[PDB]
Amino acid sequence: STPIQQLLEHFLRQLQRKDPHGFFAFPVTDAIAPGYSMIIKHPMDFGTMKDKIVANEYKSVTEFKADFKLMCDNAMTYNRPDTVYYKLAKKILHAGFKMMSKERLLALKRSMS
Ligand SMILES: COc1cc(-c2cn(C)c(=O)c3cnccc23)cc(OC)c1CN(C)C
Repeated sequence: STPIQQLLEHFLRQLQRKDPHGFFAFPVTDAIAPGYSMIIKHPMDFGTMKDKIVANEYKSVTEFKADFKLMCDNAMTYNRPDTVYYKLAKKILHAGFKMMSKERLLALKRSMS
């Protein structure tokens, strides 16, 4: 494993703890959510992100954050605001942006000196 992979696995593990039922663990299928693919053109889930870390597909934390935000935005676009999925996506989004804030990344960058 590489330092970036170890860092991204840490961030991913903390985010996945916020989803105990595994609603974001794997892709949303049309069988699980009628007409999902008709609406969501760029799907994302934690499993796809985990596979990207394992394959060394992330060149930056910014790219990892963008995939995470896409996952949450898709749930908030597809599901209405009073649903379990919309609420959980909003919760996960705020938790990830707190964990990977510019302040926290700058402190990590300074510690690499
Ligand atoms: C990855 O699997 C699942 C996804 C969803 C699921 C997720 N997201 C993000 C959605 O937007 C969504 C929207 N509508 C309907 C369903 C979902 C639900 C599941 O069942 C209740 C499973 C099934 N597993 C927990 C075993």
